[PDB]
Amino acid sequence: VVGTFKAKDLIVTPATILKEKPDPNNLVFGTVFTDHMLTVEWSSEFGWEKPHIKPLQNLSLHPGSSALHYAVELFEGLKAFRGVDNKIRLFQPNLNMDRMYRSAVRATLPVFDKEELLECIQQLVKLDQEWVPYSTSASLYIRPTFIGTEPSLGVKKPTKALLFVLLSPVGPYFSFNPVSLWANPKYVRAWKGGTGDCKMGGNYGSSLFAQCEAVDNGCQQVLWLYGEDHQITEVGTMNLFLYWINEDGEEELATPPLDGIILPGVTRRCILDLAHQWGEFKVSERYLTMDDLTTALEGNRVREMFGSGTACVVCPVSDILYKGETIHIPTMENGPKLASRILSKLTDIQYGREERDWTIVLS
Amino acid sequence: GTFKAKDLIVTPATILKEKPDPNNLVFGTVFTDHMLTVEWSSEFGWEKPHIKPLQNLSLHPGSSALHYAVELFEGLKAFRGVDNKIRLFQPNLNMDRMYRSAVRATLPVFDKEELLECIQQLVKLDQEWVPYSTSASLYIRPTFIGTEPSLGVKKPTKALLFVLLSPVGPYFSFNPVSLWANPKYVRAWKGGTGDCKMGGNYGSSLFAQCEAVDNGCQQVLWLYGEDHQITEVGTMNLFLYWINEDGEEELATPPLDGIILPGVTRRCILDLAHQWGEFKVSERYLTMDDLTTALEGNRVREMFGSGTACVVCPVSDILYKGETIHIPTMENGPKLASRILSKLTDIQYGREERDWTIVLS
Ligand SMILES: Cc1ccccc1Oc1cc(-n2c(=O)cc(S(=O)(=O)c3ccccc3)[nH]c2=O)c(F)cc1C#N
Ligand SMILES: Cc1ccccc1Oc1cc(-n2c(=O)cc(S(=O)(=O)c3ccccc3)[nH]c2=O)c(F)cc1C#N
Ligand SMILES: *Cc1c(COP(=O)(O)O)cnc(C)c1O
Ligand SMILES: *Cc1c(COP(=O)(O)O)cnc(C)c1O
Ligand SMILES: [Mg+2]
Repeated sequence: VVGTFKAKDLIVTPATILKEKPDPNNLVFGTVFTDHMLTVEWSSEFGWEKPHIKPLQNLSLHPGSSALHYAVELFEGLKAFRGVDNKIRLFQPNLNMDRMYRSAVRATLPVFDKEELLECIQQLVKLDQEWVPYSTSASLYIRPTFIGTEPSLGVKKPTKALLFVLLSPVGPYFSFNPVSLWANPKYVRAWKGGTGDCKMGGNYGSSLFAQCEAVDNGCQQVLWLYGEDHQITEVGTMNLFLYWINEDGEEELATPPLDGIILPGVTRRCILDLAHQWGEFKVSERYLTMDDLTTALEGNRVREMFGSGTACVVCPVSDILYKGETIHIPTMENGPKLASRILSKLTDIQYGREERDWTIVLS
Repeated sequence: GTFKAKDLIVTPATILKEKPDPNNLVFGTVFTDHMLTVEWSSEFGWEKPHIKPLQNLSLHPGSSALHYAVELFEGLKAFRGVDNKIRLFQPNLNMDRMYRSAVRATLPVFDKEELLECIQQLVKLDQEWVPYSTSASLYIRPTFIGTEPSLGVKKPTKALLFVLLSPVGPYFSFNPVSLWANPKYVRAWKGGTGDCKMGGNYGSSLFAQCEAVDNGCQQVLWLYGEDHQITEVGTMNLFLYWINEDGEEELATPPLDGIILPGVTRRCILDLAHQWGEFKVSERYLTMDDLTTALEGNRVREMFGSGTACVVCPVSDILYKGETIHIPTMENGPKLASRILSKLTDIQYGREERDWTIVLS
C-alpha cells in the first residue's frame, strides 16, 4: 500500500554514547563505522514502513532470508567531502540513486523514491557530520545496501526487504602507491546476458577466489579478462583506463565500452566528460586486448594505465602478472601526468576548490 | 581444522510449534523447532556446534554475506520410510559439493563427516517433523555465510554455518512444467561459479524467473552461446530422452564443462541409466535446433528436469521466439520419467534396500 517511504516521516533515535573518531591517517577502508545508520523495512502486504535513523546495531534477520541463500542483494558506494570552505558536499549522488534503482529492478527488490532516499542519506550524514574528516585527502564513505529478508526458501521475488545505509570514514587510499594486477583468464567476472553492469552482491561473491589468488601472488587487484582474445575489462573493483599512442599513432585515452560486462562507474563517466572537455587527445570507448597492450609496450606506445572508482578516484597500475611473467607498465615513469591532472581536477571539485554542477552542499 | 559432533551443545526448546498437515505444505515456508549453528573465526578457528531453538541471526550490517554474496547452500531430504525408519539419501554427495562450494567461495573448510553427524543429530531431535506421508519429506538447508564486519573485498575472517529444517509436500504447492526460453539472459559462463551452489548464481537469475511466471511458465530454460545450448531446467538439471541423429535411442544431458550444476539427482539418474544398459547414455551438447529438428522428425520421447525438490519434473512446452513448442513427454507415458521416479522414491521411502540411503543416527 505505501508505495514509497518519505524523508518527512524520518524517526530519529540518537545514540546515548558517541564513539571516539579515528585518526584520518591510520584508517583501514570499511572497518570503522559512525554512530548512526538508516534502516527502512518493506513488505508486499503493507509496503514501505517509515524510515529510521538510529544507533548502528546488528540486523535481526530470519535465517531463511533470501539475501543469505540466493544473494537477493545490491549496494552502492558514494562519498561526502569536507570542503576547504568547511562545507560538506556530496558528489554526483543522483547518479548513485539512478544506478541503485536500476539495480533494484534487475534484482526484483522493491522500487523506492530516489529523491526521498537521497534526502534520508543527507539527514544521516548531517547527524553524523563530525565523522566527515577534517582532511583534504580523507572522506566519509556512504554504503547504501538493499537485502531480501523474506523468511522462505522459495526462489521468487522477495515479499520482505530491508534498505539500510552505513557510513565509514576512509583515508586517501585503502590501507600514488601503484597497484600490481593478477591476470588469469581461467576466471571471468561477468558475461553478456549477466548482471555485471549492476552493483548486485552476487557479482562479487563469485569474484572472491580470483582476488584471494591475486593477494597470494602479491597483487592488490584482478585484471578481469573476457573472451578468446583476452579483452581487458576492469581493474578489479574499478573501471580500466589506458593512456597510449594507439594503432594509428594518435594519442588516446581508451576505456572499454558499456556492452553489458562493465559496471558503468560514476568516476569513469566524470573522467570521459573531463577528457572530452579538454580536447587534447582522442577519447575512445573501445575494446582493448592483452595483445594490444603487449604490442604497445614493445613499441614504447603506453604512457599510463589506471583504475577509476569512488574508493580510489585514480589508481595507477605499475605491473601485470600474466602467463607466469611480470609485465611492467610505465605509468609512474610518465608522471603520471594525466592520472595526476585527473586526480587534481576531481579533488578540486570534491573539496569545493571550484564550483561544479557535480557537487551539492549538504542540507 | 573442524568442529566436532562429539562437542555438540544441545539447548532444547521448551515451547514446541504445532506440526502442519502433510497435504497442505508450501515448500520452504514452515520451519521446525531447532536449528544447527557453528561459528568460525580466522583467529581461533571453529567454535563448538550448537543445536538450539530456531531464532533470527544477529549479523553486523557490514557482513560480507549481505554486500558481496559471500555465501553458499545445500539441499537434501529426510524421508520417513514405509517401515517408519527415517532415511537420508546420498547425503555424502551433498557434503562433497558443500566442501567444494566453500573452497570456491573462500569460506573455511570443515570435516564432511562431522557436519553430516551434526545434521543427523538435528534431524533426530526434530524427527517428529519428518512427515507421516509417503509423498512428503523434511527439506534440509545447510547454509554458510561470511559475517566479517568489514566492507573490505577479501577472504572472510568470520563465518557462520547453520542448518534449517522445513517439512515439504509432494512437488512445491505429474503436473508438467512450461519453460520460458529467452537467450538475452545467461545463467552461468565458463570461468564463473555456475558449477557450485553459491548464492550469487541465483540472485542474478530472479529477473528471468519473474518474467517466466508472468508468461505462465514455472521455470526458465537456460540457453548458452551462439548455438542456444539448452543447459538447465531452471533450478534443475536437463534430461532429453530421444532418438538421436544416428537413429539410436539415447538419454542425453549436458556435460559438466563448468556451466552445469552437478546434481545429486542427475548423478543417480546417469548411474541407473548406465546400470540398466537398455539405451545409449550421452553427456553431450543439446541445442534448440537439435531439439526442433528432432520434434519435426517425431524423434523426441521425453524431456524432464531433475532436482532434490521435484526428483523428476516432466516438461510439456517451451516458449521460444514467440512460439509455444510442444514437447510430447506426457503423450509418451512418460515411461522413463515414471520408471526413474518409481525407483528413486522406492529407495527414499525404504521400499527397497540401497547403498544410497542411511537410516538415521
Ligand atoms: C508454486 C509452483 C507450482 C508449480 C511448480 C513450481 C512452483 O514454484 C516454483 C518453485 C521453484 N523452486 C523453489 O522455490 C525452490 C527450489 S530449491 O530450494 O529446491 C532450489 C533453490 C536453488 C537452486 C536449486 C534448488 N527449487 C525450485 O524450483 C522455482 F524455482 C520456481 C517456481 C515457480 N513458478
Ligand atoms: C590492503 C590494500 C593495499 C593496497 C591496495 C589495496 C588494498 O586493499 C584492497 C581493497 C579492495 N577494495 C575493497 O576492499 C573495497 C572496495 S569498495 O568497497 O569501494 C567496492 C567493493 C565492490 C565493488 C566496488 C567497490 N574496493 C576495493 O578495491 C580490494 F578489492 C582489494 C584490495 C587488496 N589487496
Ligand atoms: C563500483 C564499481 C566500479 C566503479 O564505480 P564508481 O561509481 O566509479 O565508484 C567499477 N567496476 C566495478 C566492477 C564496480 O563494482
Ligand atoms: C541444486 C541444483 C540442481 C540439482 O541439484 P540436486 O543435487 O539434484 O538437488 C540443478 N541445477 C541447479 C542450477 C541447482 O542449483
Ligand atoms: Mg517523490
